[PDB]
Amino acid sequence: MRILMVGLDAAGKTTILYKLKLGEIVTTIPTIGFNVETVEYKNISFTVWDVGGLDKIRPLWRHYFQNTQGLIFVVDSNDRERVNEAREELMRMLAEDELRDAVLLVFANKQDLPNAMNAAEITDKLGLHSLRHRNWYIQATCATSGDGLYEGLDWLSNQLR
Amino acid sequence: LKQMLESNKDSAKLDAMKRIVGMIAKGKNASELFPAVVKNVASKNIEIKKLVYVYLVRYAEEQQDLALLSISTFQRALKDPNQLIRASALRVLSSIRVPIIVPIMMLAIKEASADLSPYVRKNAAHAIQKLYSLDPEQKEMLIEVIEKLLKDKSTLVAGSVVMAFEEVCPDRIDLIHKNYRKLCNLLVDVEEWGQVVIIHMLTRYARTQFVSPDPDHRLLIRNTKPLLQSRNAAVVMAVAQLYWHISPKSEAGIISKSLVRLLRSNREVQYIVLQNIATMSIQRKGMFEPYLKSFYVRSTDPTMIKTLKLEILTNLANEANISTLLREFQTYVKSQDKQFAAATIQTIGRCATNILEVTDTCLNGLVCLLSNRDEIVVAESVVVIKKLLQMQPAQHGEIIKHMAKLLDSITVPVARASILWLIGENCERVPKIAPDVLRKMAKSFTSEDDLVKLQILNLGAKLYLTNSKQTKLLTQYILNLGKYDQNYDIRDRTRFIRQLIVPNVKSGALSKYAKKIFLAQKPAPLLESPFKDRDHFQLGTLSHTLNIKATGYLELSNWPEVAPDPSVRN
Amino acid sequence: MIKAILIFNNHGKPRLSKFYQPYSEDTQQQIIRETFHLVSKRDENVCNFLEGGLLIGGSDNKLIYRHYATLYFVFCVDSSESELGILDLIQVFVETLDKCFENVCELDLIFHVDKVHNILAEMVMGGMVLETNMNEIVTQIDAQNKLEKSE
Amino acid sequence: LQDLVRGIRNHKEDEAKYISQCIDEIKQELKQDNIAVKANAVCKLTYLQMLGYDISWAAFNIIEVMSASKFTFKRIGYLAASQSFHEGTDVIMLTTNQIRKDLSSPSQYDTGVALTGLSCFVTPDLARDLANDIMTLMSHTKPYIRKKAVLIMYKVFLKYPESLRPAFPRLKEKLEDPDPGVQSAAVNVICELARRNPKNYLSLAPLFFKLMTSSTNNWVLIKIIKLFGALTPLEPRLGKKLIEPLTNLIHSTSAMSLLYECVNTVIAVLISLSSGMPNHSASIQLCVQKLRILIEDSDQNLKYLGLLAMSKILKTHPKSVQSHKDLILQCLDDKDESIRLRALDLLYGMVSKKNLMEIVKKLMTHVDKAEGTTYRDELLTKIIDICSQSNYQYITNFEWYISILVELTRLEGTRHGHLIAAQMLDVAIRVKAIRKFAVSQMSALLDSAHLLASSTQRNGICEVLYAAAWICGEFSEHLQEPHHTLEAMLRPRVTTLPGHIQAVYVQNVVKLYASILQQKEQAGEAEGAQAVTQLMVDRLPQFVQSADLEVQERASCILQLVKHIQKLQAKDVPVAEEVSALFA
Amino acid sequence: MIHSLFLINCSGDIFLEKHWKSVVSQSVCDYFFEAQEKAADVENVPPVISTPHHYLISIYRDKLFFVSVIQTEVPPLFVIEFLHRVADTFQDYFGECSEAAIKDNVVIVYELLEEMLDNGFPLA
Ligand SMILES: Nc1nc2c(ncn2[C@@H]2O[C@H](COP(=O)(O)OP(=O)(O)OP(=O)(O)O)[C@@H](O)[C@H]2O)c(=O)[nH]1
Ligand SMILES: [Mg+2]
Repeated sequence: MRILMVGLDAAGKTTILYKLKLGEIVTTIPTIGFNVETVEYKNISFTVWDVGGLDKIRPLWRHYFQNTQGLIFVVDSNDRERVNEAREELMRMLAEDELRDAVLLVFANKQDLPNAMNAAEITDKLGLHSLRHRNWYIQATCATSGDGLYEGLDWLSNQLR
Repeated sequence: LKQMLESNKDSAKLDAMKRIVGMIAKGKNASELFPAVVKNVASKNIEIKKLVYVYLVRYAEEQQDLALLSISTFQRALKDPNQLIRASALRVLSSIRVPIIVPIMMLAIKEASADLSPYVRKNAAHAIQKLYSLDPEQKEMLIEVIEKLLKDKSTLVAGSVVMAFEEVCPDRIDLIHKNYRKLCNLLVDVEEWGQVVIIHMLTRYARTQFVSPDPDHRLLIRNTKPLLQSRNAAVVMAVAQLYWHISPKSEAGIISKSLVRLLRSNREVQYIVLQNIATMSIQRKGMFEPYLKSFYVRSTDPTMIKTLKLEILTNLANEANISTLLREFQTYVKSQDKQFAAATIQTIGRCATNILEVTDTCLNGLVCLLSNRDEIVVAESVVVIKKLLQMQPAQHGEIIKHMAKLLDSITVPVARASILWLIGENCERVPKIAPDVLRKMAKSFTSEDDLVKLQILNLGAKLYLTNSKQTKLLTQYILNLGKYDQNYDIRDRTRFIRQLIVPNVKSGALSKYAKKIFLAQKPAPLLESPFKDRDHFQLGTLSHTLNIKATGYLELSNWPEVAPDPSVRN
Repeated sequence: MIKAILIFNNHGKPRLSKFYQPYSEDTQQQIIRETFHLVSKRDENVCNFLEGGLLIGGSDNKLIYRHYATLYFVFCVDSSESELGILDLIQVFVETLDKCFENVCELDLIFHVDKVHNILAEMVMGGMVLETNMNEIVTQIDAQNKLEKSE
Repeated sequence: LQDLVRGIRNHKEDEAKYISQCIDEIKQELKQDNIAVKANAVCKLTYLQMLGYDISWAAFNIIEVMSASKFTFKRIGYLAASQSFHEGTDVIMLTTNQIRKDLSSPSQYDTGVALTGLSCFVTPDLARDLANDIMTLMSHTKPYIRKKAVLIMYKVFLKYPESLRPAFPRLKEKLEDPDPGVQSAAVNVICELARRNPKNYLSLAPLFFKLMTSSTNNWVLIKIIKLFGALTPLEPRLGKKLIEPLTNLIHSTSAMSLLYECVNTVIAVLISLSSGMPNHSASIQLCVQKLRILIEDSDQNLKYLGLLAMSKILKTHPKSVQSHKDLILQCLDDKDESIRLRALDLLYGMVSKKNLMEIVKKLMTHVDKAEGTTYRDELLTKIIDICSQSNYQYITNFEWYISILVELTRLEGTRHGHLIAAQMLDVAIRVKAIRKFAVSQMSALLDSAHLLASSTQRNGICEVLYAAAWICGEFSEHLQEPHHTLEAMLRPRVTTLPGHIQAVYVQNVVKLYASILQQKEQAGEAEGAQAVTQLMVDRLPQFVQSADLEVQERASCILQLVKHIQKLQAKDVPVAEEVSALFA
Repeated sequence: MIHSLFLINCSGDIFLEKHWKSVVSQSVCDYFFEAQEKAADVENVPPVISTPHHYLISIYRDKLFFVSVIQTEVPPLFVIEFLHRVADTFQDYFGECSEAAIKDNVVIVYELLEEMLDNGFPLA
């Protein structure tokens, strides 16, 4: 199953990829290109493309839309200043015909931080309830502790199997 | 590339031969691999034989000693029942330049002449001319081989035999004195190249042995007539230039139809016929009078082919059509081809001298040309005008004064030279314009071309002779400037004119005489078309198109007085 | 450094071309054609040192080559390169191709050109030559081939 | 890939349409899920780039291909990526993940393929982002990885010197790499780094000394000695240190190419050391002997390079170059024009008062054997240069010089005919002693001027006729048959020559008139003078009738002069003194 | 008569060389090159060029030059028209007169010039 994992820089995408794959919290730098791993969950294999989110390289996301079956959109739930920018990037992607059948898993990440917006708040900020003809789910997560990750994968595996 | 040469497989040898053929085509030295190729000389493969023999032809003169080592193979190959192999082997042994082989090639050439195959016979003629290029002293048995060969009836051999006879023995006329009738009978069916060669040699024989227009005179003319319509330009050209020298003047005019017809050919062929027509048009102008229009210049032709048409138009110029051509020539003057304009402007000048009636009418057109901006046209206009003012030495003040001021915008040395002479010659006719022009050029003297510097020293001396009152210092300066010049042609002017002018200390009678000789009326220049110089040569040869008696010229004589006995001809 | 690597037959048809300088595709074809015209007209007895054309960065650079069979192996080099060094480098390339392709010919350069690029790579890489001892070159080559056959 | 080659071979004249269809097929294949078909399309794209088609449209597809875990496809991807990416393609920013994965992986072969690909990705940004990893890889356990890595850090030094600043001690330490091939690559890296700023590598000279001494690989030797020649201008003492091991290598050299390269560098070192220490003429002679060994080689490349090197030692020390003699004039016969002209330059360097005779004689044999207007042109030009060098310094028998110029006059079609005429004029005006032989030869030319009229082109033989007719006129007192020469040069054949030639001919006609008139009147032969005047009153009009301007002026003036002088002679006036004074 | 033929491309180099008699170097084309340099274009070259020992008769058609070597006096338009007939033979065999066709079939070219020209004297 082809999964594209995108979101603003610093959201926690690379942390999530390697926590999912390796069961450890890895030290990262801002990803200039992409990382890729295949993760097996409940006997379904997901190839997850973790594509760098620095603004300069966001144009390159489009190179990964083709044949994508699932989108994981990771949000830094503590970053109120950039949550509208996250919404914009999400909606710009969802406008693409190539992705019209893709299912959308939103990870509302960094829930460990005391001022993190919760899943309900992030839902409002991203405008998810307005989406039409879209299979979507939002999951509160803390990538460093692992909390919420398998629940996200439960939904995604159910969508694609 | 040795290995596949001594490799047994014949296909490898054939590939090597093709590749070395390409090698020679690129001009590259493949002589080092000669021994391997000549080791393959005994091949039974016809294609490989041809290729190795071409290799031998190309590299025989390079590896002369090694070829000398392998001659026995060559004499053995001379008996090969294949005619082409025989010819190629004869060529190979001919190409070898050892002074000792000579008798071997004697036996080879006599056998080849005795050979029944016509191809071998013509290549034997080639062999004997090669021998004469090798040894002049063998000319006796060369001549006897020629005698045997000239008896053969075939035209294929006949052409080569005639060419060889011209190459080696131009003087032994009796051999053709026995076979002129055979040659003229065959010339109907002789091949076109043989047509050309036989026609030229028959032209020599007719000039040397026959007298003024004899049934044999008409027999040549009668049989040569159908070739006027031939597709070959050379046949038509040779037939045409034949009639120019042998046919009566009342019958030679017929060929003008074909000569014009030849002008529709490609560039190079029409280039030569234009030389031929231009020369022969001088003596008989009325012959191409009906075809004046076809000689009009088209813009599509390139520079020199256009130039040649103008020269013919000069010859065809006459009082009955001087007006028609002058109008047409003016149209060509403002053509974009500047070089063609230089030819056109000179063209109108010559016919203006030819037709004294139109001297002013052509002159009036010229002065308008002086106002145009093109440097080459104004440069070429003034010199053509200059030729016309000398021939009509009238006080054309209205013409010189326009010309005199025009100098300051002129850069061409020929034109700048042209300005100086007439104003000097007409110093008494424009005394108010001459003094400043010398002053103008005196300051700039060191920058002008050598040819101009010649005339500027002339201008001062003539100005000094007539108006020394106010130009004496200018003459002193212009003389002193040339005293220390670099170029040498001017130095003679400094030595010559000065002595006539300045040193009255040794003023003999001739010193008094300098004023009249410089101010003498200059005679009209007898302008000559560069084709009357070709009247000494037959039409259609290099000596015709190059105007020079180069190595091997087939010179014609004058027309003899009394006919040698035609009874021997039977 | 070497500026460009040029291989073509006697007819001018290219056979190996890898460049270490940024040149456009049309510039690449023009370089190939200029080199072919500059080289192929020369004799077999000519020195193989022809001053380079204008398509390869100026007169400072040089065209140096060797001809084997019907193949010209041209190395575009600067003035700091040893010209006889470049010739023997071409010779090493020729013998390496001979050993690896088992009597190489123009057919292997046509039909195995990626292998030829790889061979060039271990011989010279980034305008700078990597390995030059033929035996160790062949050991690296067939080690890579052992890798290929392994998986 | 092979099917594409077969199709292109089949579609010779239809290459464009077939290639466009194959490009569309490649577009379709590169967006497939399977990496095999897209990598085959990558092979075809590399072949198309070889043919000259834009490969850059599939940069992301190449990135997709190289992302494969299998090396079999990694090699194709990285090859097309080396041939495809450029500084103007930002898609290379998508390569970073795969590049880092293959760079940090411990595998040997994948790392090698990755670094081979990186050999052409060398941009400032990727250098900035991968220098930290390559500097870790510098001391990698495997030697082959180090061998490729040292070249890749060279590329990084090119595109990121901020890591040059610390790596230079690290690369100097790498200069002790135990693996010979890795050491050779490291020497190449450090040497080509030295080629740009050699001042920072003078202290590395002992390291390079040890490298060359311990090297058994002639390649390191050649390149490092070339870099020595490069650094030789900076410190002559280092070259003085080098001269002994270099000479030892020369003695032990079995590779003629290494021999050339090292001896040429040694000549450069001798140039550097000659500045104050002129006692290495023994090493110079050793170099000369080795250059001879090179020059007798039948290999034309070796031969040309030996010629160039001995030209260098010619501009350095001709005293041993002159030993060659035959060794060069034999090479003069070779089929290569460039080698031959360099040899002619060598003879020009070889010119002396004692050998000018023989060398010029052999070059005359060659001009008789010569072929080519550019060839014969430059040949006669440089003959004129060598004989006229330092104003005829090396010439002793000027009679020989005049004769050889006459032999040159046989060279039809030469463009320096004006130069040849200038040379005869110079030798005539400068040397009084040989004016007699000069005027004899030039009158002989005038006698055959009908044959010489075959070249009417400007700057041709007509200039020779110019000079000949002149110095016949100017030096007429030494003529033996003035009447014959005068009649021959009044012949109507001359009317076809170009203008100023005819003008100067008439100018010489009047000079010959003056000389012969003085001669006839001095003995009292009035009737002969009257006859000759009657001749030119019947001859000068054929000049008067011409079309050329200066010809018209000269002919008119001189015709009036001569005729009215005849009128004076009818009065019995000794006009000879006056006409002689006209040109004294 | 025609002892050699030199084909020359548009660039001014020796495109092809063949001989029937004593070989003369490709060098004799240098007079033709000088004539081209003095000529305004490829349509301003005089057909007749003189050399110290030979003579150069040249024609121009189909963007190629046919430079020939002539040693002694034989008629010019003869040589010109034979050169043009040889060019017509190129056109008849190849189908067009071009550099590429001759470069491809040099061997057939030399076969054809051997067939047309025999030891300097054209005859077929
Ligand atoms: N507090 C907290 N920090 C997290 C969490 N997840 C990731 N991070 C930290 O956020 C920072 C950025 O994480 P990355 O995974 O590099 O972010 P990214 O989305 O991959 O960023 P780009 O590579 O630029 O696209 C790192 O310092 C992570 O350790 C989380 O759940 N809680
Ligand atoms: Mg990341």
